[PDB]
Amino acid sequence: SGFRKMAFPSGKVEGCMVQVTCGTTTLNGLWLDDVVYCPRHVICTSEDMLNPNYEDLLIRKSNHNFLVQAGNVQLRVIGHSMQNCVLKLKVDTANPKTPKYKFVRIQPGQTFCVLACYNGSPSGVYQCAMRPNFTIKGSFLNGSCGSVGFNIDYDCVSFCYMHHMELPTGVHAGTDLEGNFYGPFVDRQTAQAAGTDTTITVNVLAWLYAAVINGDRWFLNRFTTTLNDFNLVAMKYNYEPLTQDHVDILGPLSAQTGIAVLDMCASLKELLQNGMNGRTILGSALLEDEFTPFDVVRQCSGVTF
Amino acid sequence: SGFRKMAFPSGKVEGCMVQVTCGTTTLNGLWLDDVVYCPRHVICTSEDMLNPNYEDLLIRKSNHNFLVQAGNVQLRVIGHSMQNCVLKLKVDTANPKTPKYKFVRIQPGQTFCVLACYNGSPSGVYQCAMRPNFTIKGSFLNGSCGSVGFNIDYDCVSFCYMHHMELPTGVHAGTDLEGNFYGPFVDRQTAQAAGTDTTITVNVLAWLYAAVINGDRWFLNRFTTTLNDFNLVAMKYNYEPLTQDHVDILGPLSAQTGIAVLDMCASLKELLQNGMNGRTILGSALLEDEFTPFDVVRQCSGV
Ligand SMILES: *[C@@](O)(CO)[C@H](C[C@@H]1CCNC1=O)NC(=O)[C@@H](CC(C)C)NC(=O)c1cc2c(OC)cccc2[nH]1
Ligand SMILES: *[C@@](O)(CO)[C@H](C[C@@H]1CCNC1=O)NC(=O)[C@H](CC(C)C)NC(=O)c1cc2c(OC)cccc2[nH]1
Repeated sequence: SGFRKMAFPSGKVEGCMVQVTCGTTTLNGLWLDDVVYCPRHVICTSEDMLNPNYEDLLIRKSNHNFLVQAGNVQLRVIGHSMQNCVLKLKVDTANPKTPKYKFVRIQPGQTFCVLACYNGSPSGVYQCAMRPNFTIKGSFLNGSCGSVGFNIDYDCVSFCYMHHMELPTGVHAGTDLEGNFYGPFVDRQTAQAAGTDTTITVNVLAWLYAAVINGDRWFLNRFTTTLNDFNLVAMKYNYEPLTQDHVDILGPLSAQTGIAVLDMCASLKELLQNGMNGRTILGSALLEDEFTPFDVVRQCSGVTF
Repeated sequence: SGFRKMAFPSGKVEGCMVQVTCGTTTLNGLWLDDVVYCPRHVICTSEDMLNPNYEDLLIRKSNHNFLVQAGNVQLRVIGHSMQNCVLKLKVDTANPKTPKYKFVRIQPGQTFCVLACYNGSPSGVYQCAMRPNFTIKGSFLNGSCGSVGFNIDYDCVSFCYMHHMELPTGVHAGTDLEGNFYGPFVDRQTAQAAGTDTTITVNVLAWLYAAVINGDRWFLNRFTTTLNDFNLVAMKYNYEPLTQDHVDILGPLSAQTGIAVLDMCASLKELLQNGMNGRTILGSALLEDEFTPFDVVRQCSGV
């Protein structure tokens, strides 16, 4: 038993982190087979970052301008290209530690593990959630750009995030492994503000199911509700609306506990309208929204990879 | 900026996780060099676990009784010894993925990272703290015995915990890599209780410093307190006393924020007596104590 913020093992992603340096600008890159993926602003200097033209700056660069380093071993760049805000560099060596992988664009609320890297050297690992406003409440310092977020399924590593920005409010923003930003942010040295955040309803419900599984079920009521009526009420409390995919992934926890998705919704809808009246769930009076139904299943069922 | 429960990368440890099987009992083992470490209750049957005479049960075992599997390969046990509750299995092959490692006994309040494994396969990683009562609030299911906790310094892995037991309260207990249990627990199949837990004060103060570094300052105040007067209130609320060493370890965080330790203590004392109202610190409604000054300094340096 026990419920904690659990991250996937990072062994597979560690062997793919490399250091990409252009001039004096250095960040982390992802070495998959014979291609290294990294943020494109590495070709930028301190001043160009203010207002850059990446297409203009890239034409002035050649393969020999890029320094790719695995440890202290250089990987000669034999080709370069730009896809959105991500830069792709072909190297002369196929990563012998390349795992079965895939590129995926996660959804708001979905969780992933972040491998904090600095100078191509992994330093820490932690789990985080893609907030409804397309930001992540992570932990990043200078030199963390290029750090990737991932999910481990079976033996495939599904890369879904590459770090780029830290907003003024302390949150962070990035793109997928195809250079496409999450949210309306841009890779420029500018103070950008994200939209108002909301509570991830699907995750709060998965937390409730985690409680019901652990004998804590006082919050269950004899009420039910429609998916539409619940979503309209949930928005009045800063709770993200539920989707078809949300109801589906809540199935396993629904069958295991025997409580229908729409029954738990009415139970959560009551917790929002009347409060908690003291008391707590899983020992905490604060509703947690950064545990997906999978995180509840994986951690309560010991799923390995 | 930002603060998050961060664990060390588990790559160097994943290459050492194997599966040990004896009869109908299976658990995880740690393969370092030509040796494999695992809990000794793997040699026990469902009946022996109730009251195991491990010395007796061990001598009645042979090398071929232990099935050590490393992925799709089986390791040949050419020897077996016992060091307290840890069973040392010698094999014919040396683990090439064996990193530079050391065996250390963690202290209460210190933190380490746990690599949860089931059947010799890593399932997840998280950071946890050795509670003052020598338990840990981890996440372990059946087949988790053999999982190890560790800290990494440069490229040297410091092993300090091997999982064994889940108390009836839902907490977890285990031993260091020398087989010595943390706390007054024994590896028998009995319901065991731990001593009354206390809060790691120095970790709470460090976590408050992390909150201030990240823009949270509502709990601060103008008052200041003496070390003794703070400890009097801390002990009253079941908080570990703050030592002059603890004050020194907090120095770097006090300089970065400009808030003196005894000034932070005044805030904590007020939080203990008045509560947190409906407010939160770093997204939490409870005073966190599973972050050491080092863990805070690592994430908040330069911010
Ligand atoms: C990468 O290391 C760049 O390689 C960092 C990541 C941040 C450093 C501290 N913590 C981080 O998460 N990214 C940057 O330094 C750039 C990214 C651009 C060039 C794509 N800048 C910012 O993140 C940035 C810029 C501003 C700003 O404009 C001056 C105002 C407020 C915040 C801010 N953040
Ligand atoms: C190992 O996986 C066994 O190989 C297992 C892991 C824990 C149980 C589920 N979660 C865990 O973290 N450990 C045990 O089952 C140990 C075995 C001992 C060391 C031989 N025992 C317990 O966890 C245990 C026994 C009892 C008990 O008695 C009977 C009464 C109440 C709780 C309890 N836990």
